[PDB]
Amino acid sequence: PNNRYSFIGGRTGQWQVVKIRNVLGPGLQLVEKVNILNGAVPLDSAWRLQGFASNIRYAIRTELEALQAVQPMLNRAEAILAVLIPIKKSAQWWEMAQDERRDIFERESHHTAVGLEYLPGVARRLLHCRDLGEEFDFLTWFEFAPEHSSAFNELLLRMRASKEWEYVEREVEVWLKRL
Amino acid sequence: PNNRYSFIGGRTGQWQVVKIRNVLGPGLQLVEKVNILNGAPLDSAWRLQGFASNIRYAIRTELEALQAVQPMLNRAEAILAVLIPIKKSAQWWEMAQDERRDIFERESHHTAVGLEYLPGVARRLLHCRDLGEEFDFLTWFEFAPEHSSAFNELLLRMRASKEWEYVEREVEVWLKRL
Ligand code: HEM
Ligand code: HEM
Ligand SMILES: [Cl-]
Repeated sequence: PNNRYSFIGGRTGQWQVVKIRNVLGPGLQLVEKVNILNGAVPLDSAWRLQGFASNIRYAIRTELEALQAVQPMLNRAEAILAVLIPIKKSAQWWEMAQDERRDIFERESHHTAVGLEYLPGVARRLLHCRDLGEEFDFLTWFEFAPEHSSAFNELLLRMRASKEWEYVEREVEVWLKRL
Repeated sequence: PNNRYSFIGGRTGQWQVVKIRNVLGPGLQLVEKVNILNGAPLDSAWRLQGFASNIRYAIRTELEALQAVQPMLNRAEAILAVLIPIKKSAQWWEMAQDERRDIFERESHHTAVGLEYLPGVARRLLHCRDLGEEFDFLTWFEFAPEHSSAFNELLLRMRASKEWEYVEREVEVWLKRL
């Protein structure tokens, strides 16, 4: 539907693949371009990822207000670089209660506080796909100007050192350049 | 996916429709039976679908209390079932996580009230807003005939809660197991 998005790796698309880092677990086959389509769905395509936009799961009102105060819009003119990061979390994560996951997410890991410092440099989108039976749980999307490449790379090193990332069992970085 | 379930109202299925009460908003056309399929035909009036998902509000202490009393599905005695599709308003979904949790339990005592009716009533929760469905949730309950009066009481207590001020559409589909 309107909230469903598909990412198709192949020879066509609006984004050129700069590199793919297989951070953790099985990776994705290297391709020339990524085609992004609004909806569900590839002759010379190597892989296909899909997720949906959904409601807030963890952020509290005060956190949303801070985010909504500075987060930039998508498709900025200077935002020619983008990074697609599919992520999967362990079964131990999904069996835990809501309060247990909230505490790890922000209290122990400060996911929102840490990321909020890298705005408005980085725009972001979050898509869910575990409920669709996909091989990943989330598709995360970030786009920024080349100036913030080092800053974004620093954020990744920090996030991957948090308690939350002890439950990440698969992760891939797909670096993209807008055409 | 095997977490997906479809409910097909028509002339075939494992459950006979006893009654359909259109509580709030547009209802569902009355049919003869409901067929349940684990996954995603002619002579079918409507199809509803949803998926099982992770916990969204319950805290550990509440999960422990539920797991200590909640019964399993498919009890021999539980020949009655009720399918209640629900849709919540757009104002509900725009709220933050803490705002919705506070309405759900602090103000409405959803879990505390519901616990008073276990182990008599077995339950299942399916999500479908994210699939673009006309409802947000498909809730399933099954129980022996002795608990039908208690279940109607539960419904009235729930619909008087703060949480239900955000329900925009609700239908009751009473079923008997064939
Ligand atoms: C750069 C600024 C960032 C900000 C402001 C930010 C903020 C947030 C917020 C508020 C949520 C919670 C959404 C909700 O409540 O439903 C979230 C979820 C998430 N973020 Fe970020 N984040 C950032 C960067 C990142 C990065 C760099 C990654 C991965 C490399 C990432 C991966 C995730 C994942 C996987 C989730 C979902 C976790 C779950 O639901 O279990 N985020 N982010
Ligand atoms: C009979 C005993 C009941 C118990 C033990 C119970 C318990 C619960 C619990 C713990 C949740 C939270 C699940 C989560 O955190 O993801 C929940 C969600 C829900 N329940 Fe119940 N409940 C009962 C009866 C009912 C009834 C009678 C209805 C409707 C007529 C109902 C409708 C719902 C809905 C719609 C949700 C999802 C709410 C949302 O996510 O916004 N429940 N229930
Ligand atoms: Cl689908």
